[PDB]
Amino acid sequence: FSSESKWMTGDWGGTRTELLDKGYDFTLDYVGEVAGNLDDKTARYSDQFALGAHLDLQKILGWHDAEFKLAITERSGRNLSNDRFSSVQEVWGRGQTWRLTQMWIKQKYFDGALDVKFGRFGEGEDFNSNWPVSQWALRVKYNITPAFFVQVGAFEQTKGAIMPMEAVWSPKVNGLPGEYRLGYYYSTSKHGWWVVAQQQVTAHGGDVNRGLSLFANFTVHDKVDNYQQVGLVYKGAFDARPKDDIGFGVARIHVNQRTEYNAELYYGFHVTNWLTVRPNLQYIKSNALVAGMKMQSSF
Repeated sequence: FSSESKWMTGDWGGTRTELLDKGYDFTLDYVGEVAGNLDDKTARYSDQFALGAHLDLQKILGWHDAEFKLAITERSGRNLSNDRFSSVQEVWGRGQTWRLTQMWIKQKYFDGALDVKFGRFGEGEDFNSNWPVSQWALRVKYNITPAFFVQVGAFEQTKGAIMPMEAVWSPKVNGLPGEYRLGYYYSTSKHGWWVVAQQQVTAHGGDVNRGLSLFANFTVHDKVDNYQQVGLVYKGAFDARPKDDIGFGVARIHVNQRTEYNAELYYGFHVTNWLTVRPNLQYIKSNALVAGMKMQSSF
């Protein structure tokens, strides 16, 4: 359990750094979660692992400029709730899930400019910023500038495919990192679109990796659904914990007619380059107050 690597389980005596050399990159990423509310009491947890193999096909197979990627995720979680003229109903539940999340070949052609990705993966993996994975899927990405690109795609659900397109601009506005996304999609009729903006507005004199950043996201799904999210995050307020962040955000979610409002405040401990612990509090309404903690370690 080192402390400055991306790697909880170290480098295995150097046979991981050697494996990376021969072109193999193994990953295990864990996301744990506790949450309860503060007459109805409720408590939930969920552990999740994401096993992943990422092979450099040029260093392995001779396949020039090609990558292969295999990913399997397991999730398990127990939950509980306790409801209270005169009625009591307590409900317990456990659950475990295994799924094949990624299996695909990627190949950069035109010396970087072109990026063809084929296999099994979801739209969530390349567009926007449980929750679907297409049996076959294709994504072509055109790197116009180093800070700007367009990409287009086709995804599973036999009588239709989902075709998304998206422009992604990553400008430096006043030498601070920002990221913009305009996106459309349609079926073959389902369709929709989305816009995303995130920007670093302050750089804590002048550590570019410390400061204020704000983001808004809007997404639309007809068949009509809305999702809206707005927020700010400061990374490294106090100089004592220069890699921690504080975040606040509000989220309107709409289905038309059923709306829900979601407000969240969170502190993010950067325990180390492989550990993060993020305790959080959130208020949800349509109405309950929720305390939670997440943690993410990468083995």
